Amino acid sequence: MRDVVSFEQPEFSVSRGDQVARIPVIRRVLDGGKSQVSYRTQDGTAQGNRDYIPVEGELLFQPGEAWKELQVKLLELRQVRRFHVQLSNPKFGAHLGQPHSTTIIIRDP
Repeated sequence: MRDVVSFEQPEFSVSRGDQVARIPVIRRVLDGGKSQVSYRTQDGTAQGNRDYIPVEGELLFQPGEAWKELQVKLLELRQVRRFHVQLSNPKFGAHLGQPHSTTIIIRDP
Protein backbone atom coordinates (compact mmCIF):
# COMPACT_ATOMS: atom_id res chain seq x y z
CA MET A 1 0.00 0.00 0.00
CA ARG A 2 1.10 3.56 -0.80
CA ASP A 3 0.09 6.90 0.70
CA VAL A 4 -0.58 5.31 4.07
CA VAL A 5 -2.00 7.77 6.57
CA SER A 6 -2.03 7.19 10.34
CA PHE A 7 -1.76 8.84 13.71
CA GLU A 8 1.76 8.63 14.94
CA GLN A 9 0.74 7.02 18.25
CA PRO A 10 -2.35 5.35 19.72
CA GLU A 11 -2.25 7.67 22.74
CA PHE A 12 -1.14 11.20 23.48
CA SER A 13 -1.07 12.95 26.84
CA VAL A 14 -1.77 16.67 27.28
CA SER A 15 -2.31 19.02 30.20
CA ARG A 16 -5.70 20.64 30.31
CA GLY A 17 -3.97 23.94 30.89
CA ASP A 18 -2.24 23.76 27.49
CA GLN A 19 -5.40 25.01 25.75
CA VAL A 20 -4.67 22.77 22.73
CA ALA A 21 -3.82 19.20 21.88
CA ARG A 22 -1.34 18.99 19.03
CA ILE A 23 -1.93 15.63 17.31
CA PRO A 24 0.43 14.38 14.62
CA VAL A 25 -0.79 12.57 11.49
CA ILE A 26 1.74 11.07 9.10
CA ARG A 27 1.64 9.92 5.48
CA ARG A 28 4.12 7.23 4.46
CA VAL A 29 5.20 5.52 1.19
CA LEU A 30 4.32 8.46 -0.97
CA ASP A 31 3.29 7.67 -4.54
CA GLY A 32 3.65 11.32 -5.64
CA GLY A 33 0.14 12.70 -5.72
CA LYS A 34 -2.45 14.10 -3.36
CA SER A 35 -4.22 12.07 -0.68
CA GLN A 36 -7.23 12.80 1.48
CA VAL A 37 -8.71 11.28 4.62
CA SER A 38 -11.49 12.39 6.89
CA TYR A 39 -11.00 12.96 10.61
CA ARG A 40 -13.34 13.38 13.56
CA THR A 41 -13.18 13.71 17.32
CA GLN A 42 -15.37 11.46 19.47
CA ASP A 43 -16.12 11.83 23.14
CA GLY A 44 -14.84 9.36 25.72
CA THR A 45 -14.96 10.47 29.34
CA ALA A 46 -13.85 13.89 28.00
CA GLN A 47 -16.88 15.53 26.47
CA GLY A 48 -17.25 18.04 23.69
CA ASN A 49 -18.03 21.57 24.88
CA ARG A 50 -17.03 20.68 28.42
CA ASP A 51 -13.47 19.33 28.11
CA TYR A 52 -12.58 20.11 24.50
CA ILE A 53 -13.98 21.65 21.33
CA PRO A 54 -15.06 18.95 18.90
CA VAL A 55 -13.89 19.07 15.29
CA GLU A 56 -14.28 17.10 12.13
CA GLY A 57 -12.97 17.71 8.67
CA GLU A 58 -10.73 16.58 5.86
CA LEU A 59 -6.95 16.24 5.72
CA LEU A 60 -5.82 16.99 2.18
CA PHE A 61 -2.17 16.08 1.69
CA GLN A 62 -0.62 17.82 -1.27
CA PRO A 63 2.19 16.18 -3.21
CA GLY A 64 5.28 15.78 -1.02
CA GLU A 65 3.45 16.45 2.27
CA ALA A 66 4.45 13.82 4.89
CA TRP A 67 2.64 15.02 8.00
CA LYS A 68 0.05 17.29 9.57
CA GLU A 69 -0.64 18.50 13.07
CA LEU A 70 -4.25 18.55 14.19
CA GLN A 71 -5.04 21.13 16.84
CA VAL A 72 -7.97 20.36 19.05
CA LYS A 73 -8.84 23.07 21.59
CA LEU A 74 -8.99 22.10 25.23
CA LEU A 75 -11.25 23.72 27.75
CA GLU A 76 -10.60 24.53 31.37
CA LEU A 77 -13.18 23.60 33.97
CA ARG A 78 -6.50 14.25 40.29
CA GLN A 79 -8.67 14.36 37.17
CA VAL A 80 -8.06 12.43 33.96
CA ARG A 81 -10.41 12.36 30.95
CA ARG A 82 -10.08 10.98 27.43
CA PHE A 83 -11.43 11.71 23.97
CA HIS A 84 -10.68 10.02 20.66
CA VAL A 85 -9.81 10.97 17.11
CA GLN A 86 -10.61 8.76 14.14
CA LEU A 87 -9.48 8.69 10.52
CA SER A 88 -11.86 7.41 7.83
CA ASN A 89 -12.85 7.71 4.20
CA PRO A 90 -9.53 7.64 2.35
CA LYS A 91 -9.63 9.18 -1.11
CA PHE A 92 -7.37 9.74 -4.11
CA GLY A 93 -5.54 6.47 -3.53
CA ALA A 94 -4.86 7.00 0.19
CA HIS A 95 -4.90 4.13 2.66
CA LEU A 96 -5.28 4.09 6.42
CA GLY A 97 -2.46 2.70 8.44
CA GLN A 98 -2.07 1.69 12.06
CA PRO A 99 -3.12 3.37 14.26
CA HIS A 100 -5.99 5.05 12.48
CA SER A 101 -7.58 6.09 15.71
CA THR A 102 -5.98 7.67 18.74
CA THR A 103 -6.82 8.60 22.34
CA ILE A 104 -6.05 11.99 23.82
CA ILE A 105 -5.59 11.85 27.59
CA ILE A 106 -6.28 15.17 29.29
CA ARG A 107 -4.58 15.50 32.69
CA ASP A 108 -4.77 18.21 35.35
CA PRO A 109 -1.73 20.38 36.04
